[PDB]
Amino acid sequence: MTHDNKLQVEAIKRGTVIDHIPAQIGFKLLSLFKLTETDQRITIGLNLPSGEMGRKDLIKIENTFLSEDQVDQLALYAPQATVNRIDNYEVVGKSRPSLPERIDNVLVCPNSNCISHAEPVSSSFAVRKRANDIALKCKYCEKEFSHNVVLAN
Amino acid sequence: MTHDNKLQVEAIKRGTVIDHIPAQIGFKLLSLFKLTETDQRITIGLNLPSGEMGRKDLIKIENTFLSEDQVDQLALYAPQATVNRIDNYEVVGKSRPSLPERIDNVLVCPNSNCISHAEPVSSSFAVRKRANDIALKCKYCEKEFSHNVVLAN
Amino acid sequence: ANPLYQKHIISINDLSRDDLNLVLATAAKLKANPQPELLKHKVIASCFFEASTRTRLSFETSMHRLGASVVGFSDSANTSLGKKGETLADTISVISTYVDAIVMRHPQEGAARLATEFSGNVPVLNAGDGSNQHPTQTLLDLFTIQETQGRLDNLHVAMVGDLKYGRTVHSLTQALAKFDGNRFYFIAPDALAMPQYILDMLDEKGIAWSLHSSIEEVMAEVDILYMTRVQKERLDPSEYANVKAQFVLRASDLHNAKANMKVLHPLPRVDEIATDVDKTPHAWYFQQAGNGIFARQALLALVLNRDLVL
Amino acid sequence: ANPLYQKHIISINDLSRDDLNLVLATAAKLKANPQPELLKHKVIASCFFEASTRTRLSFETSMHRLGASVVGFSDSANTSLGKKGETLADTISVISTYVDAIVMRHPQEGAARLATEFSGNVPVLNAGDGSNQHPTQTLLDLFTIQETQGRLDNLHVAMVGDLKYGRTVHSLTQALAKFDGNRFYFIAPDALAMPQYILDMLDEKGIAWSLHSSIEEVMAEVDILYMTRVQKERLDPSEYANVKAQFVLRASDLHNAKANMKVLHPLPRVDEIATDVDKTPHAWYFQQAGNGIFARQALLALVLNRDLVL
Amino acid sequence: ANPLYQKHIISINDLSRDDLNLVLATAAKLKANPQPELLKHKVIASCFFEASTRTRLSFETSMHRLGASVVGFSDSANTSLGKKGETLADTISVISTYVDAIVMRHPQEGAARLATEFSGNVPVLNAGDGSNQHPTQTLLDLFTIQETQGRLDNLHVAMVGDLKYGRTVHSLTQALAKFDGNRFYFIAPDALAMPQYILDMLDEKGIAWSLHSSIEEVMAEVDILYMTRVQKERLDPSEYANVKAQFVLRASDLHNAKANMKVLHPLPRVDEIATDVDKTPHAWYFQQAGNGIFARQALLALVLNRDLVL
Amino acid sequence: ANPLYQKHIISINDLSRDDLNLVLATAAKLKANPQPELLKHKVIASCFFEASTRTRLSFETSMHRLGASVVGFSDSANTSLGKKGETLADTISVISTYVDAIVMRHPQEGAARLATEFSGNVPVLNAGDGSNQHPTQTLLDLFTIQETQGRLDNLHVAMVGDLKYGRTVHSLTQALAKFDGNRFYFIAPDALAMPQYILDMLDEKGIAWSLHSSIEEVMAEVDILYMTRVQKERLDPSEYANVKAQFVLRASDLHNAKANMKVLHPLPRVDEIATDVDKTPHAWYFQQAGNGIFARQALLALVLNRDLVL
Ligand SMILES: Nc1ccn([C@@H]2O[C@H](COP(=O)(O)OP(=O)(O)OP(=O)(O)O)[C@@H](O)[C@H]2O)c(=O)n1
Ligand SMILES: Nc1ccn([C@@H]2O[C@H](COP(=O)(O)OP(=O)(O)OP(=O)(O)O)[C@@H](O)[C@H]2O)c(=O)n1
Ligand SMILES: [Zn+2]
Ligand SMILES: [Zn+2]
Repeated sequence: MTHDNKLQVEAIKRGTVIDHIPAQIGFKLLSLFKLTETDQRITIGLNLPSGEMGRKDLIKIENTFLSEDQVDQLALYAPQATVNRIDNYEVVGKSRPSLPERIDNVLVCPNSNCISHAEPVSSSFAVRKRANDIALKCKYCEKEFSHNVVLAN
Repeated sequence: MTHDNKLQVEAIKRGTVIDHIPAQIGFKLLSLFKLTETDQRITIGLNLPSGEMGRKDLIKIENTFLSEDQVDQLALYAPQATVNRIDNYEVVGKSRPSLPERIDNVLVCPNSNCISHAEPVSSSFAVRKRANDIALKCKYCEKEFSHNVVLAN
Repeated sequence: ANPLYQKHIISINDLSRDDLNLVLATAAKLKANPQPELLKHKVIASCFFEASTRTRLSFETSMHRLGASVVGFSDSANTSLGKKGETLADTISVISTYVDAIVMRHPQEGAARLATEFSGNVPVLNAGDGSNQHPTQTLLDLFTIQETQGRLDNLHVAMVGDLKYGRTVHSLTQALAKFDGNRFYFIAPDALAMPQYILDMLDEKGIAWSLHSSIEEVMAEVDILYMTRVQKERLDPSEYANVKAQFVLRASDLHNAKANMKVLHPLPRVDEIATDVDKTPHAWYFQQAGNGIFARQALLALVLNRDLVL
Repeated sequence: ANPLYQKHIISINDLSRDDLNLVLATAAKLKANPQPELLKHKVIASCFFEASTRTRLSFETSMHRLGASVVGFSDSANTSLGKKGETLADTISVISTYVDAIVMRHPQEGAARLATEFSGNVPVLNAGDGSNQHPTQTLLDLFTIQETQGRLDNLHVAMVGDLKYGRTVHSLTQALAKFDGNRFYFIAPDALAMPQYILDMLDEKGIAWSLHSSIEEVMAEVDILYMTRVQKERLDPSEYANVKAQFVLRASDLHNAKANMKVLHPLPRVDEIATDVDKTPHAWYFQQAGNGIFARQALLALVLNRDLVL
Repeated sequence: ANPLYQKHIISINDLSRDDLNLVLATAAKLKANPQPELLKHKVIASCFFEASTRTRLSFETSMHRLGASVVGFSDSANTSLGKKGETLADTISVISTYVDAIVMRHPQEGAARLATEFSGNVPVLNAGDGSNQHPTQTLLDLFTIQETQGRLDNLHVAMVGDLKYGRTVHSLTQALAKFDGNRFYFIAPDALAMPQYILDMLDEKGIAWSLHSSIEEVMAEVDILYMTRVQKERLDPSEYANVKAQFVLRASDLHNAKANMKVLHPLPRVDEIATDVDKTPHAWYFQQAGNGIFARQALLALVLNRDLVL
Repeated sequence: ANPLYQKHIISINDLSRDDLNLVLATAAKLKANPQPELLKHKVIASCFFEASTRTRLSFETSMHRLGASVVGFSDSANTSLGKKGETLADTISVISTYVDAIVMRHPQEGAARLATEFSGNVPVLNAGDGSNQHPTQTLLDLFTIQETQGRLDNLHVAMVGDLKYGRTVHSLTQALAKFDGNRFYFIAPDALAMPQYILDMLDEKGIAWSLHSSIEEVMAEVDILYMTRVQKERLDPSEYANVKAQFVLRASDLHNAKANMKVLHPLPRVDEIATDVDKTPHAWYFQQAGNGIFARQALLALVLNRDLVL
């Protein structure tokens, strides 16, 4: 009950709870994946105590079942985040992010001569874990970069 | 520690609560005023079922007291809001935004020949003429525009 | 022989309603059954003394879809004529000595008409003379109104943008006034207003027009919404951006547009029509550009052919 | 319908071995019996937003040897598109409204691929996009290896020159790795070395390569010697001249070349292959350029034709 | 020290009536009793990122008649700084370690104000920034109005030409509205009239103004006639040539003018003022450019000298 | 006379450690006690055949703070001399009859040394010659290193950026290798590393150097961090954007730096040094450009004055 954790818990009835968002990625995830562009209840907690995994963030989105592909997207940012669907007051599926086939939209080509910068195009990168890193190849310029070069920019 | 619930979430030990944020301005405010770069616990309720607006947004920032001038930068986006200041589970302060004389950093001069676009200076606009509808003058190019025009882009 | 046989298409003010309909009925047939060898062995000159790629590539492609050969230049990148001091009268008296029609764009107004005094009877088709005329852009716009609306009369046409300097809005207003019962709505910033001589002509013909300052005052009633680009050179940086830059169509403004309403724009559109408008069924600016092929094919066919069997 | 029917030829990494052989077998037939009216009535756009004369004149000549009409521009000499602020998406949505295929060169990488999202189903053939791809130069090089060597596998291919920035050596290495048992010898100055991603791909496919610093270490074994130009901009004046400028072939170095050995060079060659090499039977750079005609003719034929009877 | 001692001179808005009077009082003493070794050992930088020969030369001759040294440049399509990637802030930050004062003219508005935040305690003086401010022009106009009329209050001032975009006429009206009783007549083509902001300001202070249509309409009451040049580009050639029987000044029009009426023009005067006006008593544009020397000497002397007894 | 009295200042190679110390000793006296009429009546020519605004302005402000006169030019795509057919030797031969000293920057290497053979006994000072020498930059760097660190020996100096082609970093290493005990850390992209000649020299003297991969690797031991700009053109955009998590400097990276560690940059600094470094105590690039004045005053004073007591 109290060894504080919860306090009068925002237990939602139906929704997705993204938990273990590893501190500071919490806000990225909202902006990047445009999760507040809805009319349903969100409750966000940032820099929560989670003594057991340091500090973390947590988004709870009501009556929304963000999934499969949508979940895999977050792999680049919050690689250990557990999504939990809820249909009637408890966990009815807890899903981990797997690195996807492609990352669309969100991401920018490092290549300043890549045509994707001046044009009405959605970025797209082919994802490939060259065990050590993840290389990302641009759809357009077909140049390949360390996921760290892309995620800085 | 007091019985939260989420429809109107409860009590932080000391900090600021910006309540009666229009709706869809809450995340705009988190983005713009970089309220997120704290290690403090932030709790945010989005699209919530209450005070008359109907739905409204709410941000609770424990252990930070922002005020006087900070509360006033909130006036162009959330003028209806109240900024509660809390010490020891009690609202020792209840403030509202009022139009400031200067709005720094947050706006973008709509005049494309303005020098402010390219350079390591912050935007700054002199503000004037309360609620019949606000004109903002660039510090640099000295062109006066309509707030809805700068606020569009 | 058809009325346009061997005529110079210099100005819209020279073409009658009947002339306009004959071109538009021919465009509709060539769109329906091609005639790819009709102008076989004809050689046509495409002289663009001022560069205009969009227009040149349409004119030449439609010359190529009827079997004609093309010779010519795009200049405004110093390709040698005008050097020494060759008058345009002399350039055109030498080029008409070996081509069967001249298509021509030039920076000064009146240049195509003068070409006409020196070409013998090689037809001159005007593809733009300064801020004066552009017949072939009005012919394709008209064709696109006709083909999507089924008529050229009883239309509610809104013209939005820089109405003062857009040479195409001026001409399409003169052409539509050849027809009956059309109603005009002009939506322009104050500095880019539709000139008096247009307005005065509309009044003298008993045609209805009105000025509005928001597209949503008129959306509901409108059939053709013809948007123009404001050139920011015509205003200052701050003017352009200040209040005046709301001659911009977004998809949301089309909420209550009639099911038949079409958005037309001669192009380049830079930002007055937002990208999300393209997915709407009302976006017809690119299909309008495709129609420049049949209106330009029809004019070449009618001008170089005595009798056209269709 | 053949596999390439109505495909976009954007990158070599998209064409399979089978795709590569189908093009090369068609090139061999068109070289053997012409088909000068196969693309009759087709109109093709040759948009070279970046000028490249060599490539443009081959592409258009091979369009002309199959009976197609050509419209288009060579720019990099301000011919009007890009003015006002016309995005490439919009230029290509208007040009695909009247041509049957777009051939296109552009300075930025990725531009042909984007054209593909806006062309409807008018095929886009890439003739160069920045430092990314050039499929039609690799198709003609391959055709010239095949035709002189009789095979595309079991080859000993040496690549000499600037291997770091030559976009054609990178692509021909990717294409030849589609085939079996080829061996690569790379001879480059240290600053112009063949990138890791190429080398890593070769390793992962089990293909043999080695670095040498003199052509005469390898002359004896070599079948195709593919030379590139060092751009002195890529080095400084003194670097270029210092030791590093010995990636230059003279006739004397060919002393012991196999009788079948061929010297290939995309061109311009300025001085890396000396003039006296031209009289040797091994000089094949110009015959290679002649073969660009049949490889480009074959791609246009396969892309615009359902069924090709040969 | 004096009120302006090492203060930045960026906008006329920023200088009170008393500061304007101090400048004009000093300029009259420097005109009377020269002090050629007053800024001896100071180095001023003349950074004209935008070229203006007459403004640059008036300024450097001011610097030199007070004995200062000059380093600087004018960048018409040339000369390194700013470049691209080189910020204005870093140019200033570097040049304000070399010099004692910076006079600069730049094409984007507010460039002089941005400079102020990087020059340390080196003063910067604005010689023009886009369409915003040009304070040293206004100072010399007022010196010319004070020296000819004897006062700066209770004047009947006529302003003519492009009132919409003459930067000098926007400034002169602010400035003259800090003194009392002035009456303003604004004669413009309505495509080119006073912004409503100058006008809205003028009414909050209670100043009298009227808009007229031709100078002939106010000739008789007027003390200063300030002509501005009409910008050919912001007008169509055909409206430019159409405006009434024009708004240009000829000596015939002056036959009515008050004996102390003066024609001022910031220059150049292509055709709005004919050659015959040049020889009337009322012509004062060239004496107005000579007073530029005395106005800018005064500003430099006050900025760089603490106390100045003359 | 002093050792440098009317001696040519062409290469740092040509100046001993003692001469470098004499210059830096003088510059500290001229910085302390100005002598503004020291070169009174001398005329220096500022012949910038290659434009460099910051170098030209630092030099002319040096000439003027010592009272000299300046005649000269900057030839970016303009101004007659050299022309074609007009030799550099004949330009010098003619200008060395007019002036007392020649400061010149030219694009081909050795131009300053060729000048020396034609200037008679007029001294010439090199302000840059192609990729060879720029001695007055090195003199101001060493003055900035001596004034901040207190000595020029036993320093841990880190050099970063394009070490292959920064002319300033080749010079600074020669120069610093005339003093004792200096340790060098060279952090470059391996496409852009120190030439083996700088390195071979350094080992013949016994100087210690190491090559590192990121500044984070040496931050803690370092006294001078000398950043150089990375030349976009000599790199592919895609390798330029790929290098690690970069080699740019941010204040976060400085959290480890020694209290007396200083960041120097010859400037411009497009993006290798962020804006936040500008406000740390370690930022010293703008003070480094102000010391340019004192270094070049010292060289001019010593060259043109026989004996100088200050
Ligand atoms: N009625 C419910 C039930 C669960 N949850 C949320 O869903 C998440 C699911 O975690 P759970 O399986 O209930 O136990 P945990 O150990 O927290 O799961 P994990 O292994 O991810 O830590 C919790 O954060 C909880 O807040 C909720 O909001 N409402
Ligand atoms: N320790 C506390 C006490 C109050 N609150 C917040 O403070 C806000 C408003 O304060 P309060 O004056 O106590 O309630 P109201 O009277 O409704 O304030 P108002 O009328 O201005 O909305 C509430 O949203 C509540 O969440 C809080 O989070 N923590
Ligand atoms: Zn890319
Ligand atoms: Zn501004």
